[PDB]
Amino acid sequence: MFMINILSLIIPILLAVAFLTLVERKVLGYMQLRKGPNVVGPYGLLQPIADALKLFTKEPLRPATSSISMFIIAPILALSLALTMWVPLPMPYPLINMNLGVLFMLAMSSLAVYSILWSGWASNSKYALIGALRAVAQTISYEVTLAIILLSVLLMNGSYTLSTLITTQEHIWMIFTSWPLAMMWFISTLAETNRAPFDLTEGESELVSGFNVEYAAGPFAMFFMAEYANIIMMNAFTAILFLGASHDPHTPELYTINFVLKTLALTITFLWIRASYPRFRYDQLMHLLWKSFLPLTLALCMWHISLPIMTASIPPQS
Amino acid sequence: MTMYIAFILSTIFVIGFVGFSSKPSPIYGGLGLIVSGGVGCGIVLNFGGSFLGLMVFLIYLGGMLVVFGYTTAMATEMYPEVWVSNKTVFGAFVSGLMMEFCMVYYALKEEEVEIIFKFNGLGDWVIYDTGDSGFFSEEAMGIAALYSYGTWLVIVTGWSLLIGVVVIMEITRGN
Amino acid sequence: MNIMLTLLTNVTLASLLVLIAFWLPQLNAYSEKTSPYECGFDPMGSARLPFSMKFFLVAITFLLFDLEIALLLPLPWASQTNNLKTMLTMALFLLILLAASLAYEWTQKGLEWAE
Amino acid sequence: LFQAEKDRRVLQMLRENLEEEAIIMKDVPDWKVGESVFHTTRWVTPMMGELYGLRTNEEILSATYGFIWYT
Amino acid sequence: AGRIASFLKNAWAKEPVLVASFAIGGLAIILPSLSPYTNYAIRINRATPYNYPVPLRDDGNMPDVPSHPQDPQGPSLEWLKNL
Amino acid sequence: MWFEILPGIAVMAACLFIPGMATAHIHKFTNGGKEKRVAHFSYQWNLMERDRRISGVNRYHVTKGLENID
Amino acid sequence: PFFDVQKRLGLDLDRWMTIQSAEQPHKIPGRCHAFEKEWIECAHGIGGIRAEKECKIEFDDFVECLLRQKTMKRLSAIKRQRDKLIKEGKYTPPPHHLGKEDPRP
Amino acid sequence: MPLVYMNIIMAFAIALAGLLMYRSHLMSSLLCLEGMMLSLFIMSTLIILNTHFTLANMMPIILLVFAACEAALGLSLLVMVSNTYGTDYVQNLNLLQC
Amino acid sequence: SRGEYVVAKLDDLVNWARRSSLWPMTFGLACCAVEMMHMAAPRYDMDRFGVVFRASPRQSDVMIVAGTLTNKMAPALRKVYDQMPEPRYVVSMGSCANGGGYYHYSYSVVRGCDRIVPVDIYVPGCPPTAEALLYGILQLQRKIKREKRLRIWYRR
Ligand SMILES: CCCCCCCCCCCCCCCCC[C@@H](O)O[C@H](CO[C@H](O)CCCCCCCCCCCCCCC)COP(=O)(O)OCC[N+](C)(C)C
Ligand SMILES: CCCCCCCCCCCCCCCCC[C@@H](O)O[C@H](CO[C@H](O)CCCCCCCCCCCCCCC)COP(=O)(O)OCC[N+](C)(C)C
Ligand SMILES: CCCCCCCCCCCCCCCCC[C@@H](O)O[C@H](CO[C@H](O)CCCCCCCCCCCCCCC)COP(=O)(O)OCC[N+](C)(C)C
Ligand SMILES: CCCCCCCC/C=C\CCCCCCCC(=O)O[C@H](COC(=O)CCCCCCC/C=C/CCCCCCCC)COP(=O)(O)OCCN
Ligand SMILES: CCCCCCCC/C=C\CCCCCCCC(=O)O[C@H](COC(=O)CCCCCCC/C=C/CCCCCCCC)COP(=O)(O)OCCN
Ligand code: SF4
Repeated sequence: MFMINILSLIIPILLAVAFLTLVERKVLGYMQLRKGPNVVGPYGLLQPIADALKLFTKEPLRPATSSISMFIIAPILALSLALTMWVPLPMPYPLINMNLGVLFMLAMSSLAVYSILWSGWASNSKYALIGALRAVAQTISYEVTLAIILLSVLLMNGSYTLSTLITTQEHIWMIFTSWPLAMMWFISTLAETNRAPFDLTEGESELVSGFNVEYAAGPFAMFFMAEYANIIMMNAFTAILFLGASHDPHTPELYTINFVLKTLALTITFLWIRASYPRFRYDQLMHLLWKSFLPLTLALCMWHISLPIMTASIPPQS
Repeated sequence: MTMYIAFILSTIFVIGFVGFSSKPSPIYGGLGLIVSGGVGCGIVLNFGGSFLGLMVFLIYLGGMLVVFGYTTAMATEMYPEVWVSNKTVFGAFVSGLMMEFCMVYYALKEEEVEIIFKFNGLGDWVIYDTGDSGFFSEEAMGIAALYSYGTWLVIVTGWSLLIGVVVIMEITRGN
Repeated sequence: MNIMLTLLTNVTLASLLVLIAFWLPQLNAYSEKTSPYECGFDPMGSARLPFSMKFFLVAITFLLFDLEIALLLPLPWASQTNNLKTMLTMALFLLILLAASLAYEWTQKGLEWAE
Repeated sequence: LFQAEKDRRVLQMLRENLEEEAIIMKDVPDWKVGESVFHTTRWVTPMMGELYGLRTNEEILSATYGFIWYT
Repeated sequence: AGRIASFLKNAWAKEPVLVASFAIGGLAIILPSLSPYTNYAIRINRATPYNYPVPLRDDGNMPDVPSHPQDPQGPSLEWLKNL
Repeated sequence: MWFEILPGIAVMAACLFIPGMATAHIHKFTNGGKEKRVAHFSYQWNLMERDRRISGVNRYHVTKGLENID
Repeated sequence: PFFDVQKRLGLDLDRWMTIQSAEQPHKIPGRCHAFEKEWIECAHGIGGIRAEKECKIEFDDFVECLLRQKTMKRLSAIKRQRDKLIKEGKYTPPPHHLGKEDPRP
Repeated sequence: MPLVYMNIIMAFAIALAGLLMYRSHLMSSLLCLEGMMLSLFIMSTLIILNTHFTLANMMPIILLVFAACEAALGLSLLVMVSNTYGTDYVQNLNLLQC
Repeated sequence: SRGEYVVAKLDDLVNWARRSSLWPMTFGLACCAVEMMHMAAPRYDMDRFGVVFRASPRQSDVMIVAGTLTNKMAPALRKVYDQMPEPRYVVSMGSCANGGGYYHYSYSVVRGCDRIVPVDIYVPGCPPTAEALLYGILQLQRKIKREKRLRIWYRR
């Protein structure tokens, strides 16, 4: 019966990823004065299925100079971690209830960078190596700031339990208390998901395809699925963190609908951002994260430590 | 003997240690250390140390990433070595595995003393506490006591970290 | 136990996808097809040659800054102590020292990449 | 109330272990039944190998990892 | 008096992020020492009963110790419900 | 159309609905129809184990009321 | 060598963390609080040479609490005798040791 | 001692043997150093959790901090040596004799 | 027969999937690449047919040879064609790629890309209009619709 819950979490996520791609293409098209997929199925609704079927019936290539074990392992790790990050999210009840769910997401997101690193290095090609090193630089840029932002926001929650965030935001959204932290968190989530304007690891215009340039067919499909699942997961995490839906214990699907709508809004905002800005330079991304975000984040961490004591507003939990 | 979960995790811990101690290319050494870190996090979680295990896994993942970046720059070695690409590395790996297996066999069926004490097995579940009380986490309370009890520790740790920044910037200056 | 089952399920699903990807289609692998890609022309050197890191000092600093967040993470639990003044003083001291280290690295050109 | 019930439960489990020990080791050369391992005579909290030693693996697994593995 | 104003103007024109960070950090340092609610926060933390309150053996001359939880003696949390 | 993007968004919303409601319904089904008990601390675990012991069917969610006091 | 500035100034830089019977947060006790307390009160003020001989009983009890070697030996012997008695079949363990018990609250 | 304790101690011994037996790369030895630190962390955490020494729960975290200072130190040296030789091989460190 | 019906249905499904998701390599040589861009432009919007450019040859299905192929460049075209995983298709667009075109009698020009790679569709014009290239792509889709690999395997 827990296996059924696992499947009911895994299969819909993959379906949403598949259709996210269609949504992504259509939104970009209409923002570019065109239509996007509207032939393969009514309103392009069968286009993701055709893409999935085409990719998995195409020949997978194993490069001659590549390291076989890491080359095959990296996409498996990417997709498995992308699926695993969903289990502690309360919608409004988590599949897995952790005392420290936030730390769990932090650690697993930190371990998801190795799929790009091992993939790029094991491809044994120059563009893949450049993509992997760009991933190293990206993580060095965003990690500390993201962690300190998370700590500063959760100081008003009282714990690292994700469900408690629903109780914290029963009357007001946390974005009205920490909007300066919310903006930096949103930018850091763009940087963490390798999304425009921070898509340096792929860098199509600069690096052809980046870390996955040598991947074809099914493994490439899994890398794409992992990336889009990460998009949806991170936006759901942001919606839980800063826009708390009201929960009725006898009426939980109201919370589920509200949370899904907020997550879709944030994902559509991601797609909107991709269509509006030029790409950063990765040294410029590091300088942005270390010279602007880091000092403000440190100051706001001090402020959000002092404020609950200042006003006698410390949250309940130990 | 019950589900052998802790013993299996500890054995994988030792195997990862043997993997990165055989000293293949530092890419594979970093992979072995990452596996060991995750498995050690699991071991610590199985004893109630959620924060410590997650904390050490998060710290190690970040550390390994820097090591991978540094390996691609300064330890590249045009034909990087895997555990089966060289007789020395394979020999060290096999020796580590065999020594681990021999020690486990000697300590499992019988009760032999290797260096300090002996073991009969019995599973690690035996030495638990039976304590039934608390609306908090003892581990979390002990770690949070650092800011009230451990003022001296905070002072020395902060001074050491600041000095470490100064020290690395002095060492890498050159001239 | 449930988390272990979830991890096993995810890894099994990914591995099964890899197996179908590699065993369902028709493979025609020849030496020209599997050669490394460098935009149509052969690579000059190896991809296993050293690749300079221009952000090496920032990379080293990242280790100490990463341990600082590990130091700072028990603050939600630390805010429940009776000696609130001491805990606040130590938390602010830790953050001030982190900010001072960042300022020192910034002023001495430690954040500029090597050319 | 919880403390009273816990005390009775622990004492009953220890007593059942003692009664089974009296039967199992009837013909062991010089085994003194119910012998402590501590020189002191004060109460010592049991080790969970003393409470669930003679029981099935299911209840041992529960008493050891039920709270940790519960999610 | 006049140098600091020009320096602040130049900093606000050139590095507003640093000015904001320093202002917020300075406020975080100073304000807790001037607030009457810090004592209230300490008292609230002290009012949380994490462990069982072990009763005292009545020796006969402790007037301030209650004999029942509802007796008027002992600490009062009336200041908290009105806060 | 711009409203032609809506069918795909609707399919994504329908897919994202399923995990939360599936979890809620499975929790109700496997916990006596009254929400899954949360045990973050050992006191709650002790309460759950006591509930399982006094239930007589080895199920914590089977609740015994004031009908067990003769 | 050791310059006892903490004793001279009454500063207590690190002595709060030396023993497990010393003022834990929320009065949480160590697993072996009583044994360590007894050993410390036995060995206080008489010096290490005298304490190593005259407080050996308390220290042995404390070590038994810390590592439980004798307890594991006793349990192993009990289970070995039980296995021997059951393999040739004259024990028949009671139903409450097999899972057929009636639990109490 | 249970089997987990001697497994952690064996991991420490293996990592020490790996450090003491250099092959060519200094980075490999630094990885062995980090592995020794990790085994120490796991061992100390297991001992502290088993005995419910509450305050000592802050000890392993501190142990992590000075681990990083050792790694960041070592990496720094690995840079300088590299800048002298274009290689992190330990055979190049032979200007000084005994 | 049941097996023949099953292989025919699977054949139709695979053909539909392949023709409905055609990913050309981001690859242009000369003037014809401008009309290829105009085909990708909003007026024609090839993306609505499921036709998306991708830079990497490993993630591509179609090579549109759009422009003159010179002797100096022919090995690179052959190489990026060889690195395409199968099934792969080639469209020859314009006079220069089809047969040399204006530069047929040149010392440095390959007289048609079909001397280097096999070609599926030839799109005439100098340049072909974006509408003509779209017609060629839909003709390639129809040709993919006609192919029967599973039936041929079954009748073996
Ligand atoms: C969505 C995720 C979940 C999916 C759930 C299902 C999981 C499916 C498993 C994934 C693999 C899918 C592969 C589908 C095609 C099968 C490929 C292979 O198994 O068939 C042949 C296996 O046959 C071998 O040649 C040897 C056969 C016999 C020798 C060993 C097998 C012994 C088993 C005993 C059989 C006797 C009768 C048994 C009756 C039960 C190998 O042929 P090969 O050309 O290489 O590979 C290319 C396949 N092509 C042709 C379709 C492109
Ligand atoms: C005599 C020497 C003076 C000159 C030499 C300087 C060299 C030493 C460096 C600094 C000395 C300060 C260390 C003193 C030990 C602190 C512990 C003690 O003083 O009490 C603490 C008082 O600490 C307070 O926070 C104030 C002191 C903190 C000072 C801020 C940091 C300044 C250090 C800067 C020097 C270090 C190197 C340079 C770094 C920039 C906490 O007391 P309290 O919490 O009530 O009770 C705890 C017991 N409970 C838990 C059972 C209730
Ligand atoms: C439980 C699921 C397991 C497998 C999962 C895989 C997903 C299932 C497969 C999805 C099926 C959808 C494909 C059907 C789309 C056909 C659309 C139709 O329009 O195509 C027509 C022809 O359709 C095809 O000939 C047949 C399509 C399908 C044939 C058999 C499908 C059998 C699928 C059953 C599942 C098998 C999976 C086996 C593994 C378990 C002609 O269109 P076309 O000319 O192009 O477009 C011209 C554009 N115009 C009109 C504007 C000018
Ligand atoms: C009483 C005291 C209480 C506390 C006081 C708090 C007051 C705070 C006042 C200031 C808060 C501002 C917070 C903003 C933090 C970053 C701003 C910043 O300065 O960054 C910019 C740059 O930041 C960016 O612009 C990022 C670029 C990437 C843009 C990506 C998309 C744009 C964002 C879309 C909307 C985001 C919505 C976020 C909320 C979503 C819901 C969570 C610096 O870059 P430069 O211009 O180059 O200057 C430095 C060199 N001279
Ligand atoms: C009192 C509390 C302080 C502690 C809390 C602070 C919290 C965190 C903030 C500090 C983090 C570290 C900051 C690092 C310091 C930067 C030093 C530096 O080098 O800055 C220069 C710039 O020079 C400066 O330092 C900026 C101006 C001076 C600093 C900012 C203003 C100082 C404080 C102003 C606020 C004080 C209170 C507000 C007044 C309110 C009005 C009455 C960088 O310029 P470049 O990188 O070379 O530019 C290259 C491209 N052209
Ligand atoms: S065929 Fe005409 S338009 Fe096309 S590349 Fe050649 S000269 Fe240019």
